Amino acid sequence: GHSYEKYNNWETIEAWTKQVTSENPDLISRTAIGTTFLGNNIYLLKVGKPGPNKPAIFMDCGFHAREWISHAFCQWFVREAVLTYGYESHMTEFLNKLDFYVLPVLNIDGYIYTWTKNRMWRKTRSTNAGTTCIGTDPNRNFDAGWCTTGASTDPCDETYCGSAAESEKETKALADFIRNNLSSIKAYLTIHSYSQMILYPYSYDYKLPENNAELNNLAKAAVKELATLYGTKYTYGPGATTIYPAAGGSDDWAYDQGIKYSFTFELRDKGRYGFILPESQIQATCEETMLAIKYVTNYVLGHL
Ligand SMILES: N=C(N)NCCC[C@H](NS(N)(=O)=O)C(=O)O
Ligand SMILES: [Zn+2]
Ligand SMILES: [Zn+2]
Repeated sequence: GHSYEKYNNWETIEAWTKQVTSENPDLISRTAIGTTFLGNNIYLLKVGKPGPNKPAIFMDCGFHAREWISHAFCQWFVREAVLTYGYESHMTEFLNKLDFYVLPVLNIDGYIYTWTKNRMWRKTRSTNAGTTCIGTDPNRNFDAGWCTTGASTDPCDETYCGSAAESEKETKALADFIRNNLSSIKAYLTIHSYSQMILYPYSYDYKLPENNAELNNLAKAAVKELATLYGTKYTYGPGATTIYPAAGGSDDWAYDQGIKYSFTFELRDKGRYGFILPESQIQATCEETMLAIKYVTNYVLGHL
């Protein structure tokens, strides 16, 4: 049984992608953008009412296997779209005018592994030459100052960059999709945990994007909007100085493709529970996060 207020295993999320699509044909379609190392279909939901020449926002969750609140959030976003479409003015406008691509779990193989073997797994589950150590950090595997700062060359390490940029089937699949849809995708949102942040480029070097002032102001406003609900405090800014320098991330890569609004979200908490955020916090976390995501969406829609 699927529930939006619990963490759902992959079999359940997969079945949910099929069911939520079938139940909402005028709002949702489903495709597979590729397969994981283990051969699992990487599902993508396109959320929006059909219309001509629609811009798009792309959002993924579940890069990192143990960040279960991320996976829960993508599901919550779709929950909100289907529940409130027609009833609530902003969500209705968003879905009438834009498409949202929601990739509920990128690193499916790692997610399954966190359910079956090791709750604290981070990386993919692919093999590495010359060692029995498993996996690549998908957020160190993009062509963005690849494998320099904040990324490890050691396959046994948690920030292993991989054998080459896009070596992983999952990150190749994501990069291919974004490249193939570059003319329509106006914003890229990538959901992680924890530490309560809205981050924008750059992380791969200490340098700033040309629209730094715009991104800074937008992140600042989205943080303030998030805080209105429960008082949850987020920090914000360029990744390198706001969290740490780290190369090969998808946010920086997407920005360097020309996607001008590119954000990494770090959801709750600030370390009390860390990755093992209790299910009792799913609702509040997702509801406040919705406010920030909708704020960014409204900004994008209003500044085309
Ligand atoms: N480093 C880039 N490009 N963006 C920020 C990503 C932050 C993210 N933090 S986490 N979820 O603790 O692993 C990461 O290090 O990949
Ligand atoms: Zn993460
Ligand atoms: Zn709600």
